[PDB]
Amino acid sequence: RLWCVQVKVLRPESYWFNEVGKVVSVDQSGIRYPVVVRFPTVNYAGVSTNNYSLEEVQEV
Amino acid sequence: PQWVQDPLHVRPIAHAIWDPHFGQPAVEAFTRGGAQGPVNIATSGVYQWWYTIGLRTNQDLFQGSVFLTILSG
Amino acid sequence: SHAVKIYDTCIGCTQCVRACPTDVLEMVPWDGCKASQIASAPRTEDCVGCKRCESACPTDFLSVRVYLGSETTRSMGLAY
Amino acid sequence: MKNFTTYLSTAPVVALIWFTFTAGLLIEINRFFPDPLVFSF
Amino acid sequence: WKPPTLDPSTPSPIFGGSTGGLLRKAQIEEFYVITWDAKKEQVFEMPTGGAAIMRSGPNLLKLARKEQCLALLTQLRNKFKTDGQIYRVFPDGEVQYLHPKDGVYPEKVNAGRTAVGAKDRSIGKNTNPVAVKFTGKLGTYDV
Amino acid sequence: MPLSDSQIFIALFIALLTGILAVRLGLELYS
Amino acid sequence: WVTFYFHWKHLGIWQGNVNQFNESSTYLMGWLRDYLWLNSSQLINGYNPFGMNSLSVWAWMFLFGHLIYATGF
Amino acid sequence: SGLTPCSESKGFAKRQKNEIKALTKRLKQYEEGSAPSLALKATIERTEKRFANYGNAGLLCGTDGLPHLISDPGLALRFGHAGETLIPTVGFLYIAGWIGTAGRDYLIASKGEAKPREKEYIIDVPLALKISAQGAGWPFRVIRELQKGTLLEKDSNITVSPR
Amino acid sequence: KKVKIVVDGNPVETSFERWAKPGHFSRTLSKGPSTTTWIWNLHADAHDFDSHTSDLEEISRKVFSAHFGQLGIILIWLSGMYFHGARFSNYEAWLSDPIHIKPSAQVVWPVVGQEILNGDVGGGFQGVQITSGFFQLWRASGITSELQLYSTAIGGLVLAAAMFFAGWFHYHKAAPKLEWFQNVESMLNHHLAGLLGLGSLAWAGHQIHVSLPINKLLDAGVDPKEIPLPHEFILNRDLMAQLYPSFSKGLAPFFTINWSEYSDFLTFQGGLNPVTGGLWLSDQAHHHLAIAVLFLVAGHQYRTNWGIGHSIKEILEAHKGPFTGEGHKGLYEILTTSWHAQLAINLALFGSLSIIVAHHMYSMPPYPYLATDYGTQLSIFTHHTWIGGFCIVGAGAHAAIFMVRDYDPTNNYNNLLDRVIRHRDAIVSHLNWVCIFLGFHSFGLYIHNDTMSALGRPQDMFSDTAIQLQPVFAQWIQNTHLSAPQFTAPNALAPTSPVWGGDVVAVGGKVAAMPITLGTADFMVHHIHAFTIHVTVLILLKGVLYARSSRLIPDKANLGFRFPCDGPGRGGTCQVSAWDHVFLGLFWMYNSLSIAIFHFSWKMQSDVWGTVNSTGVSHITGGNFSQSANTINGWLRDFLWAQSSQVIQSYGSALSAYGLIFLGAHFIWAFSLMFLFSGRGYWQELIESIVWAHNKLKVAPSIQPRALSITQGRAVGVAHYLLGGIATTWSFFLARIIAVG
Ligand SMILES: CC1=C(C/C=C(\C)CCC[C@H](C)CCC[C@H](C)CCCC(C)C)C(=O)c2ccccc2C1=O
Ligand code: SF4
Ligand code: SF4
Ligand code: SF4
Repeated sequence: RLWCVQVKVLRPESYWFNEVGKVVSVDQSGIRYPVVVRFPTVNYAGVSTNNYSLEEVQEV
Repeated sequence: PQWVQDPLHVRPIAHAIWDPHFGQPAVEAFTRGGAQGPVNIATSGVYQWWYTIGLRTNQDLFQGSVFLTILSG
Repeated sequence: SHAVKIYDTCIGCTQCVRACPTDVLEMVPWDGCKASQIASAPRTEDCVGCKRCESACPTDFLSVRVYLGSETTRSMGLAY
Repeated sequence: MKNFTTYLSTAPVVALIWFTFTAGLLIEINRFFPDPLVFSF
Repeated sequence: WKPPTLDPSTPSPIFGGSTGGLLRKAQIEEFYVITWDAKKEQVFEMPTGGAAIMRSGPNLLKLARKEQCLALLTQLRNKFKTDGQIYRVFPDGEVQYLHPKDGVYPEKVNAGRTAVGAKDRSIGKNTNPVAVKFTGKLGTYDV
Repeated sequence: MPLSDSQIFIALFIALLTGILAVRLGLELYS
Repeated sequence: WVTFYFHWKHLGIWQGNVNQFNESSTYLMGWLRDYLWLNSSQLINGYNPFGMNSLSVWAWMFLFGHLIYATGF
Repeated sequence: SGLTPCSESKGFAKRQKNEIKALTKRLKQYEEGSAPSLALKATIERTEKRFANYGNAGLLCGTDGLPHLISDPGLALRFGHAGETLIPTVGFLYIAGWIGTAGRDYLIASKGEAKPREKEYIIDVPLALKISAQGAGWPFRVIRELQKGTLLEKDSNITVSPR
Repeated sequence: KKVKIVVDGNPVETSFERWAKPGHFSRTLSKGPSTTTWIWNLHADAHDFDSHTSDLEEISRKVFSAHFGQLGIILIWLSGMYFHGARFSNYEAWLSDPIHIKPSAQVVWPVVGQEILNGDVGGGFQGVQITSGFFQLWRASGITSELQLYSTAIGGLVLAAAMFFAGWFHYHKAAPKLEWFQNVESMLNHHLAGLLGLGSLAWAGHQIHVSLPINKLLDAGVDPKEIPLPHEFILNRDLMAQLYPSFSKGLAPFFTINWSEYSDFLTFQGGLNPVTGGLWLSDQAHHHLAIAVLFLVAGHQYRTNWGIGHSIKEILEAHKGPFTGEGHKGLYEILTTSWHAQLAINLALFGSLSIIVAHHMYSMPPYPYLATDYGTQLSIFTHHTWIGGFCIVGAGAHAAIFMVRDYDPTNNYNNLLDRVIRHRDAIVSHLNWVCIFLGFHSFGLYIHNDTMSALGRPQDMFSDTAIQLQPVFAQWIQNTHLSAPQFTAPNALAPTSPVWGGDVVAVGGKVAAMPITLGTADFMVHHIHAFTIHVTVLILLKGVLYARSSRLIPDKANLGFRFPCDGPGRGGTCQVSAWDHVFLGLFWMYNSLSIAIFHFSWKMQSDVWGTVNSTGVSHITGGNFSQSANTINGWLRDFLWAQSSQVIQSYGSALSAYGLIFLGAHFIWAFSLMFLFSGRGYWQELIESIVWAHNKLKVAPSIQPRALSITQGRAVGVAHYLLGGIATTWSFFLARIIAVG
């Protein structure tokens, strides 16, 4: 929820499930997936960022 | 019955061959010096099984075949 | 025809619409993402099933999904 | 010289040097001790 | 905005013909027509193979598939900066206007469009296939 | 001892009855 | 692999030459030469320019299976 | 297993005699002191030494006259065949644990750098040589990490697919 | 306008900075890896210069310096071949006895028992028998000592270092500009008159002054140590005139146009030297002199700087007709701006040339004692056939690359290229019908024969003793070429080859060459060749013609030359790219050339090669080609099963390496099928499980492991398939022909 805070992804279909990423930004306009997370590894599409909801990320 | 008499020196026959594409050497080669015409030598081992379970004649095998056709129906 | 569904993880980047070779997809107004737009698939009868849209989608997992279904002349890409 | 030694540190060059050393060690062991089948002396 | 009508008297590009054009499907099932207004006379690549010369002003090309028309329109928009319109023509003479459907290109968000195929969940929230057995549905994405 | 022609005809008739029953089952399974 | 093992070990046992399997199955060239190459001599001579015999149907099916196998590729 | 020692096996001696005979048959076409003659004589000497060493090692020979290895640690220890499989097993396991521990230590050291992927294809050769030399004492460190619980990543920190 | 030297001074700094940065040449790859795909992408894109930059000048400079590097590598390889002949060979002993001594120039070290490969090749020497034919080539050149082979090895390494210097120099110091490379008229003039013409003239000079007298003394029976050195023939004109009396007249007959005085060493004999079984060296000297004059004339065609000459653009633009639209207009701009179109043309012609070379070298053997060295003959035929087929497939590949990348419809309106694209459906459909017809009426003849033979009806077969298919056109051509010295070439003493007819040329009791009669089996196998070549052409031409678009994918050019598919839609679009057409054409070229080399091996073993005794000629397989090559079973038994006995019983001999390579190549071919039959999704999921195991023990790499890409999976599969099959045939051929030859 903070800036540049380690979070653990709880989305099961995510490539980075049970992995730790860095929060880039949290949108405050009430969108469905406001937490932007940067990961040190790429997924199968070569993407390093994904958007998650509040319940899908756990601060670590 | 011929296999029953001599089980160690008779090749068991699967079925007869009727192929109009056969040449004459093909007819004589698949006859194997017998009188039943061109035949296929069985590899399934049904002769040994049927002999072991007590079948002896062609009549017994024919009766079993008729009974199994009735069972299938 | 193939079934194309859009899930609410769409960020409205319009890449799937630009990737589509048969004009199946379009962006409609929305409020669930920052870009204020979501992809929609009103013309799935023209979908060939190439899955260029899924290749273009940046979300993880995909926001646009193509499920291959019953095949027609348009979905088989036949010019004859 | 730093760039040249960095090139020598790349994975295929390091693999070539290491496998040359290992293959040479095995070859010279089998030359000095021909036909080793069992651990017996 | 209103959907444009197809003018069948529109001149065709200068083309010597090819073996890659229309087939029996055009006469009995459907075919497609792309129209565009060229700024100048220039050579473009046919989607069915070969080079054609588009005439200055309006142009009309009949193509077997919608994908061929959209590939040609992508070439026209990217290379010649020319917009175009794509129609579907049926053997009875009925003409269905296709692209751009509301006059705005689909990549640009336009008001008055309604989302179809939208699911109000992430893709991992789809149910199990055992839950849609003997229901007649296409799959877990259909519920 | 070889079979007789009448035995082969009897077997063929029984197999024809079995084939009729097979066609009946195939039609019932189809609809 | 299983049926190759069964057939070669039993072929050596049936021919009275147990040492053929024992001295040639330890290396793969032994398998190739002393099982596939050696035992295909009668099969591929089922028909030749000099004539045919009763193994000609098996030679034809041998080539038939090679052709069907290749078509699948 | 019904085998006989190779030092008293007739097939073993027959094989040595046949191999020496074939090499000597090849030897008689060359003049004495020439390079092929010297090479064939060296091969003959190596053949004799190899057959003598295999006989002296206590190897068991089958009916084919060839040495057969014993790999059960019981039969190897109580009948003097531990140099065939058991001692090679210990040696291989030591070297394999050495290689694996050196690789693991290099990967863990490279994980802490600013560009962890850079060290995987441009090798830190001094670091790799230092870590490689430290792999001799791998069983002590590995067993300690196993007892401490630091050898294994926790299941909560490892990605899995949906079930 | 003006042909001149134009370079740029010091364009690229010579430094090791980019050596330390893999992927530096590529914009995408320079950022470093994230996954293991970057490792393969770096090697796959390393030589695609046109992908690195769009500047044609930089591409041309890279191509020029890479060609210098290739020439340096080739010279290193050649110098090593000459050095191994000088140091590790039995070449001098073979010179003293070329019939009973097998050539060998590879010696193995005694370790792990591998010294058994040093076989008793003869000459008091042990080593690996070689089949490259270097000994016969060196003997034909007049080389009589290891010192002369040492000199060529040292001189080759000096020239190799000069080539590597020139590649560094012409890229880093003085790189020519684009207008220098586009002087195709000057390049053609220099490469015809100066490369080929002066090369042929210089080699005619070597043949006349060195090769002719030394080989004349060798065939006269003189010991090689007693033969004078070549410079003795250069300096002493009387020693030359002792063998060729026209040398006493000097150069006066040449300048007074009394050319017929030189008839003793400039001949038109034809046929083979009966002593050596090779072509007459005087014939070859006259051949190379005539070729030199022809190429020196040919190199004065194109206009460069002195008004006279042809402009290639004018010739191309003037050659148009009523059926062909604008004709050859725009081809000059294609062939001066696209390296890929030039590579396609040159690869096609070079590969065809290699195959023609294989046929002409077997039929008219140009080296002494080459023809009776059956291992060398089989090896060089098979080798040059394979090189030709690979180059032709590459021609198809780079034609497709031109079509995807360098084709411009604006510059090609109603020319030949445009009109070919505009009827590609007709071309492909007609070629498809031709391939189906050829497959039916060639392979079905074999199937008919196999069925007839298996049904006990040999009288219903397609054979010489049955329903006959006589190749009457080829028989007429053979009869015409046999009768050529009578009427249509009266100044030729003999036909060009003994294969047309006539007598048997025997050297040392073995057949050098003999008539090759053609019957029903030859007819059937020649139509098999036609069918397989037509199918390979169909695949490669379909790839070229549909590289940019098709009815399935109208924007295929936007997807590139090399892409896996366009998804499972439209029914499924796997392998639509032109690259995948190259991928399938590799298999079909392998099939075609495998049948070609099998036909060569069986036909020469059955009807040409053998021992000439007092009664006649006893061939290696005793003439069983005409009896059994008309069935698939005949091929499988009498060629494959019978002739592989040498490679499967080669264990324990010097040929045991061929048995090991036979097994390993079967393995490699089988190993290829896992890449070809499978797909990368399975392997990626299996890698996910393995990565989990590595993550558990904290040994997961930072460079993330990925399965190979779909295109890489296909490339690996076809590469291992080709390697396994070709090396299987290689070991089988070499073991068979060394043991029985
Ligand atoms: C087997 C297989 C794989 C799996 C193969 C892979 C991943 C290639 C593995 C190659 C090497 C062995 C991986 C490791 C390379 C390292 C550079 C080696 C380091 C080890 C040291 C000893 C040097 C595919 O990915 C694939 C993809 C598409 C179609 C078919 C297939 C296919 O058949
Ligand atoms: S699968 Fe292809 S045609 Fe269908 S919506 Fe996606 S991109 Fe468009
Ligand atoms: S590509 Fe994906 S995220 Fe972007 S608009 Fe389309 S569905 Fe939404
Ligand atoms: S199977 Fe592979 S190649 Fe074929 S369409 Fe699917 S992804 Fe593409």
